[PDB]
Amino acid sequence: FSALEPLVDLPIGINITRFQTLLALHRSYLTPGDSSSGWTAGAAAYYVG
Amino acid sequence: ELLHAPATVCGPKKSTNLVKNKCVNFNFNGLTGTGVLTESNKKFLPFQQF
Repeated sequence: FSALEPLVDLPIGINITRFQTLLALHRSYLTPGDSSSGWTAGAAAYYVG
Repeated sequence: ELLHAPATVCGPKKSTNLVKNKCVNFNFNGLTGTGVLTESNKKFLPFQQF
């Protein structure tokens, strides 16, 4: 069991009906380092409810 | 200009001197009440306010 605590409150007035997540891509000299095959997604899992 | 967003500019609030151990009318952050203030041992969580 885990209890979640408030962090921040925003006063923005926008309306939201959709959203998306942003991921980090690793580029290095061990890979081609391009947008075709040099990217690596690493290890990560996120669950949506 | 006022919009659907909540108002965020107004006259600054004034903090009067605290009075202890006497039945006094009080207004803490918009919470109004009539009672006697005393020092309390119980500890709140940081985000909790009352």
